[PDB]
Amino acid sequence: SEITYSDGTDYLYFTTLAEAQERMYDYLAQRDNVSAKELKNEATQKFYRDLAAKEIENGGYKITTTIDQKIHSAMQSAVADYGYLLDDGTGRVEVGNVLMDNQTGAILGFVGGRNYQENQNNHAFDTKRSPASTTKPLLAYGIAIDQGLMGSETILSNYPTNFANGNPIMYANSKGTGMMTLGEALNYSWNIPAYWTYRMLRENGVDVKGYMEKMGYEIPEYGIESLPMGGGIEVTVAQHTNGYQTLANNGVYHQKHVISKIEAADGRVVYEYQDKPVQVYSKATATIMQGLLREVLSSRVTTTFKSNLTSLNPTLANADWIGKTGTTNQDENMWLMLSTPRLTLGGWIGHDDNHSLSQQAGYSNNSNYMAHLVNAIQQASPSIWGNERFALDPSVVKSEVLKSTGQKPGKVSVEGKEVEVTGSTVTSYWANKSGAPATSYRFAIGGSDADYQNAWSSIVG
Ligand SMILES: [Cl-]
Ligand SMILES: [Cl-]
Repeated sequence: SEITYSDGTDYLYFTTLAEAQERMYDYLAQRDNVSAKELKNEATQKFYRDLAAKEIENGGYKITTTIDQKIHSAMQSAVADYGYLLDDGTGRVEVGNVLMDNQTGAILGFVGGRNYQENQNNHAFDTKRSPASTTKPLLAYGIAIDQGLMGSETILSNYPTNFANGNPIMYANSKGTGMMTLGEALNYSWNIPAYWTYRMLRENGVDVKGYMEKMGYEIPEYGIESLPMGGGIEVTVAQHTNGYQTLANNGVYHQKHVISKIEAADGRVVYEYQDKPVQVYSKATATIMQGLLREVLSSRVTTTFKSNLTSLNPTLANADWIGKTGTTNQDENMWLMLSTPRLTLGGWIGHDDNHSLSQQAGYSNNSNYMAHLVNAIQQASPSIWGNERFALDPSVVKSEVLKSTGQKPGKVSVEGKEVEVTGSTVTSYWANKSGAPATSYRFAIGGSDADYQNAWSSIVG
């Protein structure tokens, strides 16, 4: 009886064992005609779990995993040789990563932690943590866009503002600034605009959990004001990677999996992964979203990745990389999600007890560690990342708008009066029918009464 890697023959052992055990259980139960309401009985369960365990250690099944040998060993050397770059002064830094194919959900290789021998917790598949700002594309902007409430150069308020509970909304030490583009909101990861976006989605009662649940996310309370910043959410790196699989495969989710097939010795098929593809964001949204995340990495505001990788390997650095970082407040978790059109790679770092990493752990160390990781992968499989490009889908609507309001040039009721509105203008990619609408008084997403006049008697004379 033998577990096989994609072609041929440590956390990997356990993790596979366990999925495979689970499946055998479903098959046994069902080959025995064990009834709907019998399998609820605990005792029957324990007999079947134990029976599946046994069928597998002594019955000669051929278990086929999606895992790629060369890749997954390279991801282990890479964490053995370069794991120490994660160590930032706050003790041993733990780490989890998952590589995934964007067309299939197949998981090709992962890193369960620094060293299975010193610490057995699986951080790729079992440690579960808030994702912080990397929630914002899935949950706030890609939805707003996909629902026609925004396009790529719409404006958003980052003026100081408060939670329901009175407290002010921070970004590090900043109480906030002024108005700003989606781009700038994404690249810096400002929290206020994100707050305002999710607030808008509630105001229109959008079916936000219809989106999240279609990628397999489990969030218990959708009404959290910090949700888009990651309050009220917790995920493993593997589930979360599958959320970035969705944005990268033009919005078609494919469910994450490790096992493709289990065959008895004589070919009977005990179990087969059966693709269940689901169109979560329109193609227009996912592609306008690709364009945005291309600049989160190029602009290097919240990660140094494009720099460390250009130096490690200039030609891979020119593949079409997109993604997003996250930092939970207090700095206990750092995330980097990366994608090329072919692959997604999720990475988390943190401490098993939850204390603090250093300020730069996400920004510099995980960024450079991931650059090594992404190198070791390509160096082991030179074509795997691909040389393809993310492209706006033909169905994106290109609209014609003002750098300054994000809406079409037009005239405004400037609180009793009138101005024809101008300055130079910029392309906006929209995922609706029709485009930007004509400018208006409340042009920006979110914003208080006070500030729409701070901003309008300014974005004038
Ligand atoms: Cl670049
Ligand atoms: Cl840099």
